[PDB]
Amino acid sequence: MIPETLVMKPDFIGPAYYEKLGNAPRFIFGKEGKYQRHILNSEKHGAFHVITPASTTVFPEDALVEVVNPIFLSDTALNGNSVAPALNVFAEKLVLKK
Repeated sequence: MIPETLVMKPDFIGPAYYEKLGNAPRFIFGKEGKYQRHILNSEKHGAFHVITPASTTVFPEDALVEVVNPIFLSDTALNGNSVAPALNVFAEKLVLKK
C-alpha cells in the first residue's frame, strides 16, 4: 500500500540527464572488454551510474536518454545507500529521445 512501484521500476523507467561519459570499466564479472561508463542523473534517484559496452554512438550531455535493462546491483531489501545516488548498474543500451 506504500507508493513505491506504480509502473515497474521508477529508476529504470525514468529518463535521466546525460551527465558525462568516462571510460573506466575494463573487466566485469571476470570478463574483459571495452566499456563506456556514463553518469545519468534524474530527480527520483538524483543520480545513478550506468555501464554500457563501448559504442560508436555518442550522447550529447544534459539531454534525457533512456536506459535499457540494467543489471549489477539490486535494490531488493537493504543496500545501505538505497536512497543515495550510489547506484552502479550495467545497462543494456541507452537512447537519447526527449
